[PDB]
Formats: sequence, structure tokens, C-alpha cells
Amino acid sequence: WELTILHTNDVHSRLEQTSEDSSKCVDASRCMGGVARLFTKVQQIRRAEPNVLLLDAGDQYQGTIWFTVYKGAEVAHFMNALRYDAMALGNHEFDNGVEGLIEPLLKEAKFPILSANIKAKGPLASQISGLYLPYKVLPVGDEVVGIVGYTSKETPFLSNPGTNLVFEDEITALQPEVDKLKTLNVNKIIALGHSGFEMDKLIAQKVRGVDVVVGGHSNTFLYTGNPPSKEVPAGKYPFIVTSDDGRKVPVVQAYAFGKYLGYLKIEFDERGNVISSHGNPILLDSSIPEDPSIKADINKWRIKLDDYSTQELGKTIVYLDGSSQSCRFRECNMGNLICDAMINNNLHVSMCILNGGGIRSPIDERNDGTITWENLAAVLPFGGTFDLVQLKGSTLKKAFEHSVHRYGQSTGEFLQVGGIHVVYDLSRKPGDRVVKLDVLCTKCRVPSYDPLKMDEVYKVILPNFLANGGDGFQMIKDELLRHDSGDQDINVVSTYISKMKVIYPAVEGRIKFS
Amino acid sequence: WELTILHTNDVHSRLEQTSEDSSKCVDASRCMGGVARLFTKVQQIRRAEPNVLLLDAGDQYQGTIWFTVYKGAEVAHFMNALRYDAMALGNHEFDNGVEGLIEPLLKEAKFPILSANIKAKGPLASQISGLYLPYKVLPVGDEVVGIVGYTSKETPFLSNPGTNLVFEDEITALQPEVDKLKTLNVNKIIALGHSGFEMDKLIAQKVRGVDVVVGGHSNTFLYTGNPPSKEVPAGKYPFIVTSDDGRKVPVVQAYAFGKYLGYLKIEFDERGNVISSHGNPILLDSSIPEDPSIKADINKWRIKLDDYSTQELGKTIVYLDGSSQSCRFRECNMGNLICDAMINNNLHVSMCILNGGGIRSPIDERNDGTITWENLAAVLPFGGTFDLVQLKGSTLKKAFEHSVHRYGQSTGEFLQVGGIHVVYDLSRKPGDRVVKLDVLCTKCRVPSYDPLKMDEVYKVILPNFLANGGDGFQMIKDELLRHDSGDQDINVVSTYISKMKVIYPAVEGRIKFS
Ligand SMILES: C[C@H](Nc1cc(Cl)nc2c1cnn2[C@@H]1O[C@H](COP(=O)(O)CP(=O)(O)O)[C@@H](O)[C@H]1O)c1ccccc1F
Ligand SMILES: C[C@H](Nc1cc(Cl)nc2c1cnn2[C@@H]1O[C@H](COP(=O)(O)CP(=O)(O)O)[C@@H](O)[C@H]1O)c1ccccc1F
Ligand SMILES: [Ca+2]
Ligand SMILES: [Ca+2]
Ligand SMILES: [Zn+2]
Ligand SMILES: [Zn+2]
Ligand SMILES: [Zn+2]
Ligand SMILES: [Zn+2]
Repeated sequence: WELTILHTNDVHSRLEQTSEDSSKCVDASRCMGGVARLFTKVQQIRRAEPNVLLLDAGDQYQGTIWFTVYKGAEVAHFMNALRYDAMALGNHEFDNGVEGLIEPLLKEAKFPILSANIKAKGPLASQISGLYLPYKVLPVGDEVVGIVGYTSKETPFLSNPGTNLVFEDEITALQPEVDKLKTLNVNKIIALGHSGFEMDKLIAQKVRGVDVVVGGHSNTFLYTGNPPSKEVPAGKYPFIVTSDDGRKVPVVQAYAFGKYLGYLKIEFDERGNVISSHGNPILLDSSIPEDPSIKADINKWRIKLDDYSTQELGKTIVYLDGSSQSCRFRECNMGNLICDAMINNNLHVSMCILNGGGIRSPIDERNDGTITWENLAAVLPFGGTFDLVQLKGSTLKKAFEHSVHRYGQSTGEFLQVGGIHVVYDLSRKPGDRVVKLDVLCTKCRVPSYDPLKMDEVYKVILPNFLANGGDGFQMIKDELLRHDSGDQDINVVSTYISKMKVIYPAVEGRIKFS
Repeated sequence: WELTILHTNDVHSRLEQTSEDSSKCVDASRCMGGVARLFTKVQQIRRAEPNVLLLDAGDQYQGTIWFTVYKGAEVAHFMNALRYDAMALGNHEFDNGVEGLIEPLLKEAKFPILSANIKAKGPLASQISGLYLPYKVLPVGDEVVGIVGYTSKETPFLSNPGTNLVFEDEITALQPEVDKLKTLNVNKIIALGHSGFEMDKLIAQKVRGVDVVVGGHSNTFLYTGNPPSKEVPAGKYPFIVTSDDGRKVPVVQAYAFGKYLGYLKIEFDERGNVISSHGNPILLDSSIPEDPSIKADINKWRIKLDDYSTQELGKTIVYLDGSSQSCRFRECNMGNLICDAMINNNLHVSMCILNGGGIRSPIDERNDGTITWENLAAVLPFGGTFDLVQLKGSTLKKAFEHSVHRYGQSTGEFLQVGGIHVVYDLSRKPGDRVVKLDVLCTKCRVPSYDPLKMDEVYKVILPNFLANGGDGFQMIKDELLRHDSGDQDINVVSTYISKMKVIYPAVEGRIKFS
């Protein structure tokens, strides 16, 4: 018995087709993804294959003006029109709190929403009871497939789920749920969730009875053969894990932003054993036409969003690189721009630090360089604040050592800077990679760069996320000597662009490697 | 017979008292120089000494809003009120051409104006005949003192004297004039002129009959003992040169901007031989009160100049270091600001070069950081243009080697930059001191720094002065592949400050030493 699993993850409000880098579609002839194109491809596979499941591994929430305005109502609506079979909750599904998850999505989805390791307590338990489920048994032709969900244990430190939700260890919460399915004679079981590729491999290894793992959270691109675009595969598709009980368990993920439709075909025997599996994610490029019905419905919902692109804030004559392959690995000019807007809005305060993972989109300059509220909303969608903090020289040095402690994994903690000249030597031991750290003086008439002093104290502008110890910056939350709340992140950057009129940030050598 | 020589040079329109750095007087209690303070001190010496000569060694012209507006009429007027005895022509006396020298100064001075090496030809010879003289024999008590003038041979490459004035070698033109004085039995001879300290020493050495050399042009500070301010002496005051005929010839200079009054007492015998000489420049600080009559006359002329300080263009929160001890020796933030205004006014063009000698004043930030047209007029008083030029990588490298070829002499050719990261190793041979030269790409979507290529061509914004081979940049004039005239220097910087509203340029590492 053959099963076709179609899967998306980390779509992040890319409801309309996008540029190849996932920013706003400017050149329509080479645009990618979007729910209208996704619908065409799914439909084509549903005609060809009898046993199809369309799954989402979370993080449909947050990313573009679509979510800023519609707050998840667009997610429920367009996921229903695509006839998704199930969805696992991701961390961004808690961004507007539990109320922002319950009212627009949990109450409006025509498909089960899953998570087995999320436990509700206190006054919330009675309110959220049954709105999400640990698992769902789905009829697929003449058989049944059991789907178990899971969500990142790190959600309380990444989002706003509130104090009445407990995020348990995925493996500990999944085993009794999979055990329960085996007793109801469900012999085909998919673990669908949002904890990242490393957790996905461990669940494949440790949770007895799991046949396939469909994941997300780490924007993992997997491919067999020659990749069709910019994305470099982290492994073969499917990634095979040998479980502790000796089974070959396929592990799948499909990057992010709706650029690819994950596609895996599994051959099961009558007892639910996996004989074989094969596939690859499908590039949703311009060769696949957008569905007309879905596009016309998208264009209806698009009307209300047009007042966020009517006003021109300013222009860029440079590509504004807010891509994760740049901003999580080296100095990126989107990072320099945002840090220059942070220092400019506060002017003394000479220094800025900004987690690269907080930059969520590039901005393309070819649209006659137009920067709208819509372009900026994709770069900074969280609605955070840029705060002033007082730090020891020693604390700041620990922060920069933390910035590169596990360098090479596309982790969000890599810092973009302003008024700081840092030099890293990656050949050195974690916690000892900063070889040079020069800072801009504040107690001088002519600002210039001098080596940071451990026994000195400095004023730093940074996101409140970092001031509260986000991204593992425990030393900042713990060791800060003063904290003042600042202005709204998007307004800081918007005011600066308007002031400059035309912007051209460069990669200047604020961050170097030795 | 004892003679007191009081002398000024390179006053450069500092008619009013200034800050210690020679910019606008903000804190009156610690202000310096000015013609009112100069008058008090001269008067005090005239009461004490019977044989006094008040001399000016040129460059009274150009420097502040006083010259921009009054065009030399203020020079004639205030030099007359101070009762100067003679003045040698400097290069800045030709800035408004010969017409701008003849009508406001040559026709209005109540004292002889001198230069023996300037020869008029063509239709100009009959117009300027007798308006300036090669020498003047002056009665001083019961004796006569002969004063011979000279002007820098480099004036045609520094100013606008036109095509009808020939600047001959100083020594060749001075000897027959001094010879003529010896025949009229003038046995006391002062060479007063504007060619710089190195020429002054050579004239002292080579021109037979010259008793003393009173110079200017090189802003040379000379002192015996412990200096009273920021200025570091280049030697003792007077600087002694032994002439080829065996005489001890004192050589004097008094820095610039009217901060010091040069003071030299010479003991002559009845035959005009110099027995002895001694003195030192006098710091014209707040301890010397400004003359009330002169101050009230200054305040009368000050009224018309107040409409250049009424409008606030913007604010600075940093000291804007346009001092020659910074801008001719290392990266200075006034240089970075002007280069950022040059690139901003033209935006591709990514690179800027600016001769440090072209920056003529700092701007102080303590006046609530106010930047007026008057502050800017002292920084950029020449009214030049910032032009676009196309240069070979090899040409640009030659220019940067020229920039530091004779480093250490406070020479104007040292370049301030924009979109360029240069590293110098001064321990190396002239013409081979550039060890690193990285430039900002133009043919890229994300601007970043890459090593300059010799066989590549680049668009550079620079002053027309440099595009015409000024400051010995013969390779720029000779090797440029394209030249386009730009916008007026002061307007470029003014428009940029207005756009920024608040400025804070730093010293960033655009220029480094290895
Ligand atoms: C302020 C707070 N949260 C944040 C503020 C800022 Cl400035 N950055 C943040 C977060 C959370 N994560 N991050 C970065 O995202 C990266 C992870 O991204 P990823 O690899 O693509 C996988 P993900 O898609 O699940 O995020 C982290 O490493 C962090 O750098 C919030 C408040 C209201 C709404 C939504 C919010 F998030
Ligand atoms: C454009 C042209 N000239 C110039 C334009 C620019 Cl951008 N810079 C210039 C000049 C001339 N000199 N300079 C710098 O001044 C330095 C010399 O200064 P100094 O040591 O203080 C002794 P100085 O007082 O006699 O100048 C030179 O080395 C050069 O760097 C002009 C046109 C109309 C009016 C007045 C002009 F000059
Ligand atoms: Ca099974
Ligand atoms: Ca003599
Ligand atoms: Zn995500
Ligand atoms: Zn996630
Ligand atoms: Zn001068
Ligand atoms: Zn001069």
C-alpha cells in the first residue's frame, strides 16, 4: 500500500508568490511559491495518486503584512481552500498569544491541529480543551494513518504562549500517544511537528512505532541528486535514521516560505512496515501556473493590504541583504542599516547589537528601489522594541563569544553590529573565538575606535528580545547593569529611511574573520 | 641701534578673536588673537620701544566670512587702523585674481605692499605698475631700514594670479634689489615674504646683505624655551642661519591665524651689522584685553556678516576636526564628513578623495552644536567644485603614494577619503608606502570592499583643484580617463548637513598606518 505525503513547513505568511529570496514578487515571470501555485501542484498529484496526505509542520503564522493585518484568519482560510489534512503547531502560532491562536486558527480550521507535548494548565485548561489534539487517525482510502504532533520545547523562549502552557520533552510525550495508536491497531504512524531537524532525527530514532517524521523549524533543505535552486541540501531526501528497534525511518523537511512542496512516497506492507520511500521537494517556480480560482481569492484579500504599499517611505539603490545565509554567517548590509537606524534614533549611545535571526527578509532594490511599510513588515514582523542597556566590557565579550559559539549551523544568535569592530578566529575553541573587539568611544569629542575594556561599562542599543536573554544570551539578562525600554523596531527603521530619503548601506568590515 | 620687529603672517581673515583652534569664538573668556587684541599688544610695545616696525608676511586674504563678504576691504581697513609698516604679498592675495587685489587692497593700503619676484607682463604691466613695489626704504627714528618683499613661486598652482604675472625665483630676484639698497647706503635690510620656512632659510643663506628674514606660508611656529600653547615649535626663535658670507641671520615666522604676534629685537651697530637678536612670538590670549576702539569698529563691520549665522543648517554632537595637525597626518572626521557629503550628493560613484590642506578650519560642537553658513565658510572658503573623474587603478595607487611621499611635513596633499580603505607603511620608501588599498564596488548589488585592481577604472569624486593636478597630483591631471564638473563645494556639504539634521562623523579606520 503506497502513501504520498505532500508537506509544507515554515511558510511564514508567504501566501502570495515571492521573489526567489522570498521577498515581495516584483518580476512576476520568475516568481515562486504562493498558495495558488501550491494548489495547482497538489491538485496535479491528487489526480495522479490515490493515497495523498497534505501536511503542514507549523509556522504558517508571522512573516508578511498578510499576518500583520489578518492575524491568522488568512492561514485558516487558505489552508482550508488547499484542503490540508493536518497541521502541527509551531512556535510562531503563539506569537499573538493563545487568544491569537484559538480565535483565528484553532476555531476556523477544517482539519485537525496537533501537538502531543503541549499541556494546558490553570484557567486555560478548560478554554483550550479539544481545540488542538495530541493525534488524529485519518482515513486514507481503505486504510487509516495515525498522525501525532509535537512543538518545540523552546517555544516559551521564542514566542508568547503565556504561563498556562507547559512544553514537555517531545520524545517523552510522543511515546504514550504512539503506544495508544498501536493498541487501536493503527499500524501506519506519521510524527508531524515543529522542533527542528536535530529533534526530528532523535524522534525517528527513539519513538517506537513512528514510521516517518515530517518536520520544520530549522528551514532544512533536503535533496537527492542535483538541487534545482540556490538552496544547498543539508542531506538526502528523505534523510534516513535507523531507529533503536532497527527500522529505516525517513525524515523529511521542505525548507521554508512555500518555495518547495515536500513530496514523499512510502511503500507500506499490510502490517504498516515501511518497505521503501523516495521523493524530493518540488520547486514551485513559474513553470507551474498559479491556480486561477485561488489567485482571484488571494487578489480579493490583497485589496485591504494595498494601503501598506501606497506610501513610499524611501528608496534603496542597493540590494538590502536580510537573507539568513548572510545575516547568520557574516556582516550583512540589512543588519548595518537597522543598527544605524537604532543609533540614529537614540542620538551618548555609540554601540548596537542585533541578532541576525531577528532579520526576517531581504528587500530588493529593482522596484525603482521603493521601500514601503509592507517591505519593512517582512524584515521586522515581531513588533519588538529597540532598548538601551548598560553592559560590562566582560559581559559584551561573553555575548560576542556566544554569537559564534556554535558557528556554522545558521543559528539566530549571530550578531549584526553598529559602532563595533569585531574580529573572530573560528579555528579557536568556543568561548575563545573573539580575537579583536574595538568599540566607538562615547567619552570623547571625536568618536574613534579603541579596544573594548573588560572593567568598563557601555550603553548598547539592542532588541528587547536580547535584553530578556533571548537566543541564549543569558549573560545579558543576568549581568546587565541597566535596562530602559525603547521605541518600536519597525518605526525606528521607518523614521530613519524617511530621513535618509535614499539609502545605500555597505558591508564595511564591522565583522571580520581571521 | 636696536630695532623691534613685530610681525604677523597667515592671519587668514581672523579679524575677530577666535577659539584656541582658530574657529569661531564661542567661549569669550578663553578666546585668542583678533586685530583688537593685536592692537593692544602692539600699542604696549610702541610705548616701551622707540624703533618699532609692524610687518605682515602675507595671506591676510581668505579664511572667514569677513573675506567672503568684504573681499579684502576689511584687510586694508583693519591693517591701516593697526598702522602696519609694510606687507609682503602672499598666494591668497591672488585668490580673487589681480582685480580682487588691486581694487580692495593695493589701492586702499596706507603702507607699502611688496614683492620683488612678481613681474607683470602684457596688458597688465601698465595697470599694476607701482601698486606694489620690490622694496621700500623706511625711516625708523634717526635711521633707515630697507624692506624687500617676495612671494611663493608656487602661487600660479595655488591661487588665481592670471596669465600676465610671472613668479621668478626668489633668490634671483632678491639679490639685485638688495644690491641696489647697498648702493643707496641702506645698511639695515629685512627680507619680508611668503614662500615658506625652507625658502626663508635659503634666502637667509644666499641673498648677500639680508640681515633678517620675516616669513610665512608654512604656518611655522618657532619658540625659545617652553611653548605657551598647543603649538609644538619647529625650532628656536629666531632660527639662525649662517649665510655663505659668514653672517648670523635670524629667520622668524609666527604660526598663523593671528594667535601670536612675532616679536624680535635686533641689535645693530652703526654699519648695519647684526650684533645680537632675541625674542619669541607673544600668545595673544584673554590676559591681553582687546582694544575698545578697535572692537567697536569690528562690531560695526560685524553687523552685515550676521545674516550668515542667522540660519541654522544643522547640528553636530561631535567636535568636527578640520585642524591641519589631524587632516594632514591621519583620518580626520571633518574629512570623512565632507567625503560623505560628496558621495551623497552624487547618488554609481562609490569613491571620494579630498586633499587635507583644502580643509581650512574645525567646527566646535559646544555652541549647542550649531552649524551656520559662517562655520562652513571657514572650512571651505575657496568656492571650488566637487567633480567626477574616471581613474585607472594604477593612477589611483600613484595618487595614494603621492599622498604620503614626503609624510611628516604638514603638507596639504595628504588625502581624506570616502569608500576607500587605505593602509600605509611609512617605514617603506617614498612611492612604495601603500601596503593595502581596498575600494567599495560599484558593479555589485551589495557594496563591499575589495582590493583595488591596477587594470580597472573607477569613478572618483574629488575637488576640481585635484582634477587640475593641484598639490603635485600630476598623475590625476595627466592620466584621468574622464572629467565632469560638479557642484559647489560649500553647497554640497551644506545640503548634506541640512538632510542629516544632526551629524556625528567618526574616525572609522578608512586610513590606517602599519
Ligand atoms: C520579540 C519576540 N521574539 C523574537 C524577537 C527577535 Cl528580535 N528575534 C527573534 C524572536 C524569536 N526568535 N527570534 C530569532 O529568530 C531566530 C529563529 O528563527 P528560525 O531559524 O527561522 C526558526 P523560527 O521561524 O521558528 O523563528 C532565533 O534564533 C532568533 O534570532 C516575539 C514577540 C512577538 C511576536 C513574535 C516574536 F517572535
Ligand atoms: C581652488 C583653488 N585652490 C585650492 C583648492 C583646494 Cl581644495 N585646496 C587648496 C587650494 C590651494 N591650496 N590648497 C590646499 O592648501 C594647502 C596649503 O595650505 P597651507 O600650508 O596652509 C599654505 P596656504 O595658506 O598659502 O594655502 C595646499 O597644500 C593644498 O592642499 C582656489 C580658488 C579660489 C580661491 C582660492 C583658492 F585657493
Ligand atoms: Ca508501522
Ligand atoms: Ca646690514
Ligand atoms: Zn519558522
Ligand atoms: Zn519555528
Ligand atoms: Zn596661508
Ligand atoms: Zn601661503
